[PDB]
Amino acid sequence: TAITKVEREAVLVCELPSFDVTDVEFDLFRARESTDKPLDVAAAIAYRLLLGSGLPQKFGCSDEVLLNFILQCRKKYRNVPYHNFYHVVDVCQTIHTFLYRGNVYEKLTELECFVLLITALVHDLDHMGLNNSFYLKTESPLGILSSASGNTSVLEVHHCNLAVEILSDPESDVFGGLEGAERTLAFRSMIDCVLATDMAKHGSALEAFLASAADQSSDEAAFHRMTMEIILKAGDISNVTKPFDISRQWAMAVTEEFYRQGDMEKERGVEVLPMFDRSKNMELAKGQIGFIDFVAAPFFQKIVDACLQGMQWTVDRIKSNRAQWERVLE
Ligand SMILES: COc1ccc(C(=O)Nc2c(Cl)cncc2Cl)cc1OC1CCCC1
Ligand SMILES: [Mg+2]
Ligand SMILES: [Zn+2]
Repeated sequence: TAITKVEREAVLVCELPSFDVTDVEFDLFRARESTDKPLDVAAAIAYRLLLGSGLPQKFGCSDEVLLNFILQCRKKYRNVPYHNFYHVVDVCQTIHTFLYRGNVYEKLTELECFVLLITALVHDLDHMGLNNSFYLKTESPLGILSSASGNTSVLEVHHCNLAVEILSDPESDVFGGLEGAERTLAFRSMIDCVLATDMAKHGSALEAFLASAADQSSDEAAFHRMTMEIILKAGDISNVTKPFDISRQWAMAVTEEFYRQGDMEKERGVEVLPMFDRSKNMELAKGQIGFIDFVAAPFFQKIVDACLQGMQWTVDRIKSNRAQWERVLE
């Protein structure tokens, strides 16, 4: 279904006064509250980020095709508490800061940077607020296909299907100005990156990045592809790297989405992990401190020390946020 001029214009009128979408302290929550059309403000933010990068122009992507693409993506996000359009616009904004404030763009081609910013916006398409384990536990029809065809990444394959669908329309094909090996690389790297966001692949992903970083000269292509995967993963788990009040609001949203999954599991009589169990009754800080200690702090420290020195602020902020969660526990 084609994007209309009227849908484009409602995005184009958002001027985002008092916001700098390129800054590491940018507050998407404040942006959403700033008007009564937060879906338009979010789309404008994505649009300004992509155009501001100078990348779509270089790869033959018109302003209009870019905006159509952003709006086709937006239509395929659901009204779930966390994995909605605001999460992927956030991931897009965050990756922009890693590339340009954290100087990770130096490690990548311009095309790879363009693909990363585009891929941020597709990477969770039509998320329903249930994780891969739910579909597997319940033998949902919606994930029988995945296991039957040799992959457990039910959601991520689904996101890729839909990204390909959006891009198949010339009106929203942001890769339509590419040809040959470049067009092929855009699609392949986009899909590799989305598939790599499955946290069941987190450990192997991180360890494959660290290996290629320790020896970049031996296989440049591999290092480029792994750097893209790790930066999309970094954007995806970046909530704990933000100013505390922003970080706390993301944590509230993730937790509500998890609890809704847990409630559906109780309805089905299947297993509910404590992290998903509304009845255990919080507290927010305990879950955050745990996620920081066991997942997020070691991830950012390892990728920063290995390679990505310009992203040191992520480690600093994680440390800071952890201390604040400790104070909230009294
Ligand atoms: C804002 O705090 C969190 C942010 C993100 C995630 C998280 O697991 N995100 C994620 C998910 Cl849920 C699925 N695939 C990839 C990723 Cl990165 C998890 C977070 O904390 C959870 C909630 C209680 C402990 C873990
Ligand atoms: Mg995902
Ligand atoms: Zn995501």
